Amino acid sequence: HHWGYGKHNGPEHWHKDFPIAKGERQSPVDIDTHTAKYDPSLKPLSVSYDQATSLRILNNGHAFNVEFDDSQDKAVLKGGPLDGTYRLIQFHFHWGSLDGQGSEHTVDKKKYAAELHLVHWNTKYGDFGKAVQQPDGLAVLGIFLKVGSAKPGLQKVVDVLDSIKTKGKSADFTNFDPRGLLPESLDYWTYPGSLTTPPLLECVTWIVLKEPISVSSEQVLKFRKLNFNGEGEPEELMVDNWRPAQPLKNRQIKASFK
Ligand SMILES: NS(=O)(=O)c1ccc(CCNC(=O)Nc2ccc(I)cc2)cc1
Ligand SMILES: [Zn+2]
Repeated sequence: HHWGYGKHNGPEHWHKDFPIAKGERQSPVDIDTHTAKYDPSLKPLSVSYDQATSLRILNNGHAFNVEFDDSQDKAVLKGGPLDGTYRLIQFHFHWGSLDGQGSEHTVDKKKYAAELHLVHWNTKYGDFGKAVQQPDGLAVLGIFLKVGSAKPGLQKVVDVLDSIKTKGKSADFTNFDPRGLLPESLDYWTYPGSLTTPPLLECVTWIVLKEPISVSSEQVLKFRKLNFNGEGEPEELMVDNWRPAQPLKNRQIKASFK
């Protein structure tokens, strides 16, 4: 009876196995755009993805992860609110059953169709498993998806999903360039938070870009053909794999922009 996104094992149940679910810095949150304050001390974000080495795509039963070689400093995130160098390890998405829901963060209570998470770990902690035990261990770059024009740089991901339909399936996924998933502007909001899935560790500096990317209805329909189940189990479509907004508590969301 493992955690998931059903009526019986969904986000309102997670606190029984993971009591940090009711903690002081949980994610996601609603971004109240009027309450977020410009922080002129933040720096421009530095997204350095030219040497990124993708390896594999995995259906883990919760989402799909595009994994990177993080055994050297290739694809890194620096600057903004961050001290030091964070290495890209994987990206994944959260999405809805309908275009009106699917994001984890919200903006003035608006839900987007989906949300991309580019996950990075602080190199001063040596490995990803040590980094998740630290309050500044991870930096997750969050990007909203809205339905409209196709995102050409997403299509290579869309086209491999038939090969990882079910939980535990993986496929080789080399030479994928994550620069093709970024919007034009790197204007962002930032706040201290958590992983949005169990184990819900409070180890994330969240960096959420203001500018959504556009994907087509056909691209997101292909996400919704994935399965939560394993092969040879009853088909359960992988949709609504999002955690709703959590209390802000004693936190301030800072804006990089006026
Ligand atoms: N949605 S999100 O961006 O906030 C997000 C959710 C979850 C994760 C992965 C968490 N995995 C983990 O804690 N690692 C781990 C490693 C080694 C051992 I031994 C045990 C556990 C990444 C990003
Ligand atoms: Zn995520």
